[PDB]
Amino acid sequence: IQMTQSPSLSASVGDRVTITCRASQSISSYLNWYQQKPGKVPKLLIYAASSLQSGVPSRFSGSGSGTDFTLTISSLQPEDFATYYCQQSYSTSHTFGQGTKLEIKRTVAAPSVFIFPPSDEQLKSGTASVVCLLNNFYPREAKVQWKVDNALQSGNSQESVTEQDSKDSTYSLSSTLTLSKADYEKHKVYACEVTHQGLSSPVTKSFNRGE
Amino acid sequence: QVQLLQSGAEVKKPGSSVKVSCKASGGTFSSYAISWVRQAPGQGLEWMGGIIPVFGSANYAQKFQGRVTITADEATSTTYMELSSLRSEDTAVYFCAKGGHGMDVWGQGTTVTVASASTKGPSVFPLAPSSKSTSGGTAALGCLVKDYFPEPVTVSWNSGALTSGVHTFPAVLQSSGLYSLSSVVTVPSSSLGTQTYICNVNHKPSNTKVDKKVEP
Repeated sequence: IQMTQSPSLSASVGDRVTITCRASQSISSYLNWYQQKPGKVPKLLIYAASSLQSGVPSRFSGSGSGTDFTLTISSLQPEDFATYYCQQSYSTSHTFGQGTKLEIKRTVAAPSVFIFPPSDEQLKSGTASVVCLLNNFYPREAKVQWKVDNALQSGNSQESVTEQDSKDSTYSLSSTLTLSKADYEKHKVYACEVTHQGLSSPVTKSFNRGE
Repeated sequence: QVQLLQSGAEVKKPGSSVKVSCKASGGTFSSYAISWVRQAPGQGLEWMGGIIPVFGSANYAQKFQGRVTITADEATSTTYMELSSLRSEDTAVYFCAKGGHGMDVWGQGTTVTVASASTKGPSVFPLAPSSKSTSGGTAALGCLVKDYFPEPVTVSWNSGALTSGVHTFPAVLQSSGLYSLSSVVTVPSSSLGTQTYICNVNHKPSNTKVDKKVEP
């Protein structure tokens, strides 16, 4: 009924890979594979456990029976870095695996922080978002702590991450801490310490409101 | 060749229902096995259920039983997806594929946002460039778009001109109900007192094309 796939994987160009999708109960050879990149629609890659759809490059090959299956790719290209989803097409109810996003590996890039204190039109509107940006870093797991008046926050801050870039393959994050006019005017310092796979020391950015 | 044509984007209140088309203009129908898969924001595909005309009956996956109903009116070569008792996690891009296994061709999708909030153009605020917005010879401004509904909202700078180093972040869903995002553009420090910086946000679901200008 279910289908088991791990989430991510990071590889280089040329590298060889194998996305394993296992199954709970046995399906024989009624597993299929699909490839989908952002804002786009799923393109069927493999089906019949091992049978390449039409138009599929020879680096792609399916393999495997019973309960466990494999999408193996030969050498890797700029284009193959998508998300591959497996699908059980054996039972009455086709089932999908959670998907495996292949992203491009590369050399560490410590993020360069930015802390845009609130505007004015917002403050006068009734609230206040505080934007702490992180430009071009890798890997993608950069942590951001929000501190107010030396107090540790949690719940009021929302983060977001740009999809990996084709050219330099980096990431850019963006934490946005929103508060209420009053709430906001009743605190001095505003920093966001960032710990990152690239920084031996968490970098801090801040500004004492009303300045 | 054969094409799947799905219905228009829908904004149903957290409780309404919803039926979706998915016309098929290619060759046959009768045998093409239609299937309905939905995909929440940055989430795996999720097979809601499929069917086969010539056989009329369909089956739906467990959690979707009782509240879902997919039909097909071959006399029109179309398929219909019926989803009742709506909640907030039912929000997503609904696809209807075909396979006449494997599952060849798919549709363009369908955006059904469910949430107890009404449409609304977004505000717009200058993420002004100052001391705490630079390093080396690079300063970076940006535009904070906020409180709109539903998706999506485009953002072009200097009306298409500016193209390099502009990160238009993904949207963010808020407790409030409305989404929000922003677009920073890390440009040259020097180029501040010299060039003009204006972002072009636009939210057509509410006919809007606000324009602001970031400055120090």
